[PDB]
Amino acid sequence: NLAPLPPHVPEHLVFDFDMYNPSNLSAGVQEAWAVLQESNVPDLVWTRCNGGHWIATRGQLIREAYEDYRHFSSECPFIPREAGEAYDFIPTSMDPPEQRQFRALANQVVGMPVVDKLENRIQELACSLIESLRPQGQCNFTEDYAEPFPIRIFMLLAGLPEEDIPHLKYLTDQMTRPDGSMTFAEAKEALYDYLIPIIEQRRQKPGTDAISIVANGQVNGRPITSDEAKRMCGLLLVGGLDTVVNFLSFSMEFLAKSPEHRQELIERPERIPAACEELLRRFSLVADGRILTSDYEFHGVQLKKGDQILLPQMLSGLDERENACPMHVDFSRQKVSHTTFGHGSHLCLGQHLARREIIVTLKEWLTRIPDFSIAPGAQIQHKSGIVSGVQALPLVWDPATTKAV
Ligand code: HEM
Ligand SMILES: CC1(C)[C@@H]2CC[C@@]1(C)C(=O)C2
Repeated sequence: NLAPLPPHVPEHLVFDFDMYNPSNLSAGVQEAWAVLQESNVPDLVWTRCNGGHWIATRGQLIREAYEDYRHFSSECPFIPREAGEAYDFIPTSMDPPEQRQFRALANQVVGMPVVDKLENRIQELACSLIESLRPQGQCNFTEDYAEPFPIRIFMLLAGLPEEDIPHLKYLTDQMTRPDGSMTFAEAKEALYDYLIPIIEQRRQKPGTDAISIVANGQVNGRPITSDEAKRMCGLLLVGGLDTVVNFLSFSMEFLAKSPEHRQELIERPERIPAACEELLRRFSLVADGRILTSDYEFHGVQLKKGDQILLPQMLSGLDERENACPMHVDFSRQKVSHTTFGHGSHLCLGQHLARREIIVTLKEWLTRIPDFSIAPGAQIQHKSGIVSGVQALPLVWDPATTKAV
């Protein structure tokens, strides 16, 4: 289903890429998206899929667009347009200077100091989850660790019941990797139906949880409104439940296939941080965009007001002009360049939390289960969207080779 080409779009700039169902998905999602960086593809193209929109395919252009909020606004960040229009999360759907005030508040609940205080809890949970799996000799990583570990940590930070995870997770996934079950607007309504009552209670009887902190926060000297708190908490929910969860699976899938990389981290622990950055570059998984506020000529191409442009954060680090042999994983890269956590005024605030969860997982897993692989006959399948992921990851290992700690 390709939409008719708009009058201002030159035919030689057309490349019908479907971000929700790319062609080479079987080869891996990152590989599927990297086709946009082949020599036969211009730096800026137009796809007729998903209603029609532009796509910047180079790190230089992606960074430029993200820095220039004057021309590329966050008002409508999701594709298709219907999704971008229904999108109203704070502070991502706002442009500076308005954005700044809310960003400062959000930083209060997921910023560095919060991570520092939750460190011991993150470590305890990781160790507890791994030790319980260790003797089994097998697991479905996605549902046995990748989901429980980060989500439980977030539910703890937000003060929400673990029983609500299945419900919340489903709604979250519909927003980033649309199933077709429901429209973005409906998924958002449902999520808000859940939050409204909670925020109400937290306003009257505040707690120390992130939601209580957001609901009673102050912005621009005055107090935050119920609506503003609802829209910010909606964002925190999606970020906590559908980001680290998917990234861990990509990384573990790779480590399961590369004994040499596992050994490297086991023998030279001082390399884990560097390795984390490289994995964040190679397995980048986010791709959202902006909307043109007015007619604008960008790198020789004429963009029209209202035109939507996808600026794949995942492509910057895969761009060969930024990283030599981009598909190769090299923990000793002199320079790891990427925009996995974003670029510009909307740089990810939860990246400190994410890095902590990734590093702890790598260290604690390889300590107890240094040897593992993908189950024979299992076919790992990736899924594409605003946030890409792994359908399932069956792992196997010999318990006799594990180490209780
Ligand atoms: C590996 C995991 C993660 C990745 C790759 C990631 C990626 C991103 C990206 C690319 C953006 C910018 C979006 C844009 O410019 O339109 C962003 C923003 C944001 N992320 Fe993360 N994120 C991750 C984890 C988290 C976590 C754990 C949270 C916490 C709930 C979170 C909260 C946020 C917030 C608050 C923003 C909005 C900042 C603003 O608009 O000023 N993220 N993230
Ligand atoms: C693109 C993102 C990864 C970022 C945090 C959650 C997310 C889905 C948004 O809507 C903003």
